[PDB]
Amino acid sequence: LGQIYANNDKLSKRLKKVWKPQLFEREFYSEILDKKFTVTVTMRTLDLIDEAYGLDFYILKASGEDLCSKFGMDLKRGMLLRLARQDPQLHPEDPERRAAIYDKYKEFAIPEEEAEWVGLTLEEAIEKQRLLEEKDPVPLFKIYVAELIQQLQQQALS
Amino acid sequence: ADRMSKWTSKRGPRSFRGRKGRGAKGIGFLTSGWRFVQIKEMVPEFVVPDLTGFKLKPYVSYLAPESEETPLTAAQLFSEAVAPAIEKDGFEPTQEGKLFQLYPRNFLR
Amino acid sequence: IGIRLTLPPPKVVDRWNEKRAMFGVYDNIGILGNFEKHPKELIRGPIWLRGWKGNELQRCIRKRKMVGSRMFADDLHNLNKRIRYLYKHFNRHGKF
Amino acid sequence: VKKGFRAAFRFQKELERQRLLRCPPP
Amino acid sequence: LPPHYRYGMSPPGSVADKRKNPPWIRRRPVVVSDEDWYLFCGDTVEILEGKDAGKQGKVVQVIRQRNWVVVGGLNTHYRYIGKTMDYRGTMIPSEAPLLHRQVKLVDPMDRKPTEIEWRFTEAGERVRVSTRSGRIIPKPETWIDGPKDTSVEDALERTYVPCLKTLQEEVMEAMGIKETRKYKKVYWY
Amino acid sequence: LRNRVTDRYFRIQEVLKHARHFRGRKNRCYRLAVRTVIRAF
Amino acid sequence: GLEEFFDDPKNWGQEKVKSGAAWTCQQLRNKSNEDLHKLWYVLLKERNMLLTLEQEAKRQRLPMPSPERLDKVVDSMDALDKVVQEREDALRLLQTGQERARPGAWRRDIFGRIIWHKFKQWVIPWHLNKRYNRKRFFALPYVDHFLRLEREKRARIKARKENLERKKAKILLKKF
Amino acid sequence: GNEYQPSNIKRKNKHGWVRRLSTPAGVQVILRRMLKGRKSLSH
Amino acid sequence: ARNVVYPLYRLGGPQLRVFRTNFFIQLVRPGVAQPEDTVQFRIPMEMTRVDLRNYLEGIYNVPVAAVRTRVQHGSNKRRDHRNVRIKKPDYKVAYVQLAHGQTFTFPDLFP
RNA sequence: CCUCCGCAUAAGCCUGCGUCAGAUCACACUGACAAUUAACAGCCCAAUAUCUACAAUCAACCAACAAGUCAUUAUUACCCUCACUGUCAACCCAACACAGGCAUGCUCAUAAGGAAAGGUUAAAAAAAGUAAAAGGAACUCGGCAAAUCUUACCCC
RNA sequence: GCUACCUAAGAACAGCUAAGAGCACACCCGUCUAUGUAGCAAAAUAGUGGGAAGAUUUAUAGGUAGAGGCGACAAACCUA
RNA sequence: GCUAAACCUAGCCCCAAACCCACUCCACCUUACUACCAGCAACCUUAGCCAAACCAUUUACAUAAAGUAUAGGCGAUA
Ligand SMILES: [Mg+2]
Ligand SMILES: [Mg+2]
Ligand SMILES: [Mg+2]
Ligand SMILES: [Mg+2]
Ligand SMILES: [Mg+2]
Ligand SMILES: [Mg+2]
Ligand SMILES: [Mg+2]
Ligand SMILES: [Mg+2]
Ligand SMILES: [Mg+2]
Ligand SMILES: [Mg+2]
Ligand SMILES: [Mg+2]
Ligand SMILES: [Mg+2]
Ligand SMILES: [Mg+2]
Repeated sequence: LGQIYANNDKLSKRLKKVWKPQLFEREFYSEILDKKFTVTVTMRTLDLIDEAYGLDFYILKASGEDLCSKFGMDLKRGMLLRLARQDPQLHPEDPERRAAIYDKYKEFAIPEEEAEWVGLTLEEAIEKQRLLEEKDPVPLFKIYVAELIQQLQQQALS
Repeated sequence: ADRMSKWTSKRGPRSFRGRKGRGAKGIGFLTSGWRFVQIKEMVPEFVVPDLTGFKLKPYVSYLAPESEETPLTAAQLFSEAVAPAIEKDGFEPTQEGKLFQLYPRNFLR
Repeated sequence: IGIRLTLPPPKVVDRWNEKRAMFGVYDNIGILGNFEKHPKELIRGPIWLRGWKGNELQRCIRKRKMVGSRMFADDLHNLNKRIRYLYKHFNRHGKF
Repeated sequence: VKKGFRAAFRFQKELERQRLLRCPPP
Repeated sequence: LPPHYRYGMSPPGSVADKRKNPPWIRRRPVVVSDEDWYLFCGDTVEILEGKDAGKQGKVVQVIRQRNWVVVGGLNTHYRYIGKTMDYRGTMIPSEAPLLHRQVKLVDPMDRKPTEIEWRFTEAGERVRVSTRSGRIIPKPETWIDGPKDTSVEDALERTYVPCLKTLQEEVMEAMGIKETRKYKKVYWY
Repeated sequence: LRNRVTDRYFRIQEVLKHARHFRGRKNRCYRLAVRTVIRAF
Repeated sequence: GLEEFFDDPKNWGQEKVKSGAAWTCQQLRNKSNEDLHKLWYVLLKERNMLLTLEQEAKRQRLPMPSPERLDKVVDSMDALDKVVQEREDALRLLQTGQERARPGAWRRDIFGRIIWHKFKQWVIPWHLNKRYNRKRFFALPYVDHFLRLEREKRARIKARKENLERKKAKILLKKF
Repeated sequence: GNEYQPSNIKRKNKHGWVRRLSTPAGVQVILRRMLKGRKSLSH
Repeated sequence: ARNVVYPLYRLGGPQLRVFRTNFFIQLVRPGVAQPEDTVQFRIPMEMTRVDLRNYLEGIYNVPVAAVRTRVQHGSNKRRDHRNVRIKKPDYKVAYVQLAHGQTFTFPDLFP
């Protein structure tokens, strides 16, 4: 979003301008995910992918600020998770294949707890945290009982 | 057109007036030809005790002595039913299958 | 009738208060204290003008820079407006 | 309630003078 | 009562007080205490200053908000009362209040006025004690029952057997009410 | 207000003293008095 | 009978009636739930009677005989409510471990101030409730500025309070 | 004169709390009212 | 009971009980000179006709033949030193007919 | 003596000439206390399918045109009954106890509902009305206004 | 909530003569005169008029909003 | 001699310091203050007054270096 001078003389009029990227719609197979994702994909994105060879690689390599999308971030996170867990993407009859795939991306592959949080918004993260430490409140009665038991034990000891 | 005065059932037009009500709380539902259906279960019946042979009057003689106050906490309550525990050396895990639920209250008052 | 009848309660003033008894003490600390501290560090006041004389407009500008970041929305706006006005008045309006 | 004193004093003096003029002593 | 309510001699919900201090007055607040307050209704004080400075008397009333003490029969000034018809009415002596510091507590032995401290004795515990003389200056100060009154026995009978059944269920049990139906689960959120 | 005039009455009176014996508002109202008094002078 | 809404016929037109004290908390605390319930109903009728009497007095242009008694009764009732309620709370704590009965969840409404949204109780789940999804519990960016302003306002008030107190103190010091 | 011809239903539909809450501008209006401390925030 | 959350009755669950009633009432002299057997009470606004009937029958053991409630507007036209509208509270009146030809004249209190 | 107005309902307002007590064109102004009761009117109607060509106009002829306002059926589902709200007033919008504005149903002189004249005098000027000798548009921009009415002809 | 226009679903129009017919009530409007012009009124009263089964009037609820709307153009009306 | 006059203290201003507020019960996004039944959802340069004595490019929004280098209808000014 900017302004242009009319015929590129400053003494001519100034007028606002919106320069849009040339958008597309294209499929991308991702080895780590074993699925074809239709994506809005600019030419620049395609070029980037080509440079990094694999789409998966691009997703991994691309720095979070650089990647530029929530969807992309999510994908990256998913990939990381896959790398971590070592979960069956190709199911049985392809363990060797799976292993090979994994070995492609021995680079990257962060611990499983970190890869959960990767590529999240703030609000989402907060929500997740809340979910993690929600629980039911524990009955006080139980606690009291425990205390009593402890006391009894102590008495026995003495 | 005063908007300091409280909005109420008296204030609007015909269709407005019949909708609102005060904090009355409904006895039933309404159907067919606006025929209202008074359900017995929704109506609260007052469980009044028998006061015949009841010595507790509404006031307490001035001669009665004062004592120090004690907020009845849970610990105290537990203690007052800890004898059985002691003997051993009275709790519900869920109270979903129960008429009188202590947490999401059923019992009125 | 602006003028009044009851002449006021007597304005008692102790000229030897702990404030006035020691007014100016330590003030002048440099020229006889091996110049550890400048007299401008003695003065207690609003941070944007501590040892800094300034001018109306200038003061406003200083306030905006020094403090404006942590300033109350309703007051920051006012300050800005003042600055705008002040510039106009000085840079344009008067004589000479 | 204005902030001064001198003016008040002057006023008082004037009042006194007026009083004297009105009901002078024997 | 509004803010800046000036406490008079009359109580705050009287007719006289209302007349004096309605809701729409706006008097100047009076500048004057602490929890440490050694003067009580019934105590015996010496009047140090003012009309009848020197005299001793009982304390009829205390108004701590105003830091005032009212002394029986003393600091008197005279009030006509009744009246209304065109005649004298009856004549009274009315007691004006004394700001504390004009009053001092009297020693029960010496009878000379004193400054007083609040000290913690071995007796258990807190009490007034003279700073100049010695010893404790203590404190100031049948029924027949009615038809709607319990008695001291009936109040302290104490029938509470501690259970985990609530007021309601136990009440129901006592009644003999039977509820075969079970409560349907509802979404609270 | 920082400083406002306490002594203004006196100034008013100074002129009104000289206007006392004029007819009508010229002797009461300071504004009218001043013009008349100056003229007289 | 309707004679319960009035006191003893002997007491009509005395200007003063003897009523000995309200039920204190501790006494109440020591009685049983069954007993307590019974006591409540006794209290209730008395209260009603008192109210009736008051009304009558108002009608007549006459003062109440012993108005303090009504107050005492009210106090007693309050005490009773507190005791039973306390007990209930304790029971709840013992069983489930919940403060309050009626639940909520600290929900941030449209205006951004966090409400204790007390839950309303009904038949269908929330995701297919027409009138509850339209109830929105989120701010959006325009609200933040207003919140800030509100905060500022609050702070100003606080400052005013504090300064005023200080001034008062100073004045007092000057006086004494 | 006499341009006002009161009808409650109309009023409530026009200026009511619900209508203000429906639009962001309306929300802002309410917020403004709150900030001023006004006693009646909507109609 | 007034100012309490009422439990939900989905279809075939239990009878709603009220142990310990929160609302309380007051019988009054009718100004407009009502007939025999009609007793007039001032009632909290939340109380129903049915509730009133129940309430009388249980606690006072009175045979109620009919109940007719009616809300009464309390006056707003009244102003202060501030010129702020003081409002008298709106309240509910009942007209309760006694059964079996019981009859009731309101007593002369304050004789 | 007026009635170019009345009773209702709708909308609107919301205790705004009811009892007692009180004070200060003439004495609906404050404080307390009463008051409006449901059958009228609001507040409706369990699903899925499936049906609804032939107006209304005393609806009969006629007669049209601008082409219209009042419907089920099949199967499944079902016993619990009258809750809650409005119901006052001399009334609303017009800054006012303001000649204005204000939907519908009855009543079309009223069985409702009101009072044009504080008291005197009877000057001018002004306003509204009635009166008129003889003449009768001579008035005047023009028969404007008025009281009896009706002829002919242009322009647009 | 005025008015401009529209959408939904209502309502009113006597009597006499015989169809965006005539006379003429109720309603709608506002020709001309007079009064009023700090008024009964920030456009009224008295008369006199145009319309009054229709391109009519009108109660209710809704809709279009300003660089715009709406307009049987009068550059009207859009709450004095 | 009437009308009137007069009267300090409510509180407030500017700093400093320190990061605030927010469930007795019940009600409150439906026409808010309403006990009780089957579908949407937020982000998108500021402008113009004004100054240039008109007006079109254009016109600001700790100390010192420094009003320096630069920009600019090479001017206003930045
Ligand atoms: Mg009626
Ligand atoms: Mg008559
Ligand atoms: Mg008359
Ligand atoms: Mg006259
Ligand atoms: Mg003639
Ligand atoms: Mg001629
Ligand atoms: Mg003519
Ligand atoms: Mg016609
Ligand atoms: Mg015609
Ligand atoms: Mg038109
Ligand atoms: Mg034209
Ligand atoms: Mg210019
Ligand atoms: Mg120009």
